[PDB]
Amino acid sequence: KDIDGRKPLLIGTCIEFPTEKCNKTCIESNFAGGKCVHIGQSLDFVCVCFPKYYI
Repeated sequence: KDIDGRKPLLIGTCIEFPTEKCNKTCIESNFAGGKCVHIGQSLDFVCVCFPKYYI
C-alpha cells in the first residue's frame, strides 16, 4: 500500500456523531472509517474519517 492517504475528512462533532455512528458514517463515505479525537488542546471531540481510495 503505497497510498499516502493523508487527507482526513471532518463530518461533524462527536456530539452529533458518536464513535459508533462516526465511523459508520465514514465507512459509507468511502473512507477507512473514522473516530472521535481531540484537537491540540481544545479538548473538543470531532468525527474525522481516513483516506482509503485516495490515489
